[PDB]
Amino acid sequence: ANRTLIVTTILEEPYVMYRKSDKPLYGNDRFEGYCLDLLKELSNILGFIYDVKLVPDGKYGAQNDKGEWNGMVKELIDHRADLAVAPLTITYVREKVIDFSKPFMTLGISILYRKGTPIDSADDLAKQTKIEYGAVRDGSTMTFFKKSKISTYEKMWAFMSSRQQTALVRNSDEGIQRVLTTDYALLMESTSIEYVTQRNCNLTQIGGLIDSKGYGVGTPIGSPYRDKITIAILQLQEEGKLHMMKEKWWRGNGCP
Ligand SMILES: N[C@@H](CCC(=O)O)C(=O)O
Repeated sequence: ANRTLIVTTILEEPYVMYRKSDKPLYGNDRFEGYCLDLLKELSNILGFIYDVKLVPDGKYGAQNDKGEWNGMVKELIDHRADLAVAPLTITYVREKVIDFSKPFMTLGISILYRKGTPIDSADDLAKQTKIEYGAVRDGSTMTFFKKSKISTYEKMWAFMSSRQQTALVRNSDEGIQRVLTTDYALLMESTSIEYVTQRNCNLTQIGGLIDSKGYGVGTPIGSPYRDKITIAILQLQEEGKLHMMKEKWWRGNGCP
C-alpha cells in the first residue's frame, strides 16, 4: 500500500476546525472544514490516505534574522510532512523554499475592525494614532508588510514591529478578540474577513483589498505529489467543486 501521507495543517475557521461530537473522535475524525473536504477530494483523485497533524508551533511560517523558517513551511522544508493542506498563502519568499500547488482559492489582505470610525483605508489607518493595528505573527500578512517598499506599508511595518509584543497576535482568533475588546484593527485575509463579518455583526471590513494572491497546497521542494495535486486542483476547479465547497463552508448570509 502507498505510505500514508503526513498532512501538516493549522486550526483556522472554516478551513480546519474541531468537530463537535457527544462521543469520542480520533485521528482525522477530530477535524472538519473546507480543507478537510479538499483533502477528501484530493486523496480520492490521487489514491492515498493521510494523517492530519496540527503544526506543533501553531504558525503558518516565516523566516527569522538567521534565515530559519518556522510553522508549516518548516515542516515541509524538514520533510516532517508530505503536504500542507491549509489556507497557506502562495508567496515569492515561500515558493523559493517549498513547492506550492496551483491556487485553490484567491484572496487579498484587507482590514478588520469594529464599526463607527472614519477610517476608510490603509492610508487612514497608518496616519491616525487612536487605533493600534497588527497581523498574525509569522504569517504572510506580517511578511507582506515586512517586505513592502510602499511608503504607507513601510510605516505600518515599522509600527507593527515597534509594538510587536502586542501588535502581532498569535492567531486569527486572538486577533478577532483583540479587535472586539480593544482599539485594535487586524490586517486579515479577505476570505477570513468575509467569513467572520457574516457571523459577527459588530465587525466590518475597512477599505478594499491591498493585494491579490492565492492559497495553495504546500509540498517539500522536489515532491512527486505537487504536480499531481496541481492537476487534481484544476480538475476540482473546472468541475465547480471548489466553488461548491466554498459555498458549503461560508454560507450564508448573516449581517446587514
Ligand atoms: N494565510 C496566511 C496566514 C494568515 C495571515 O497571515 O493573515 C499564511 O499563509 O501565512
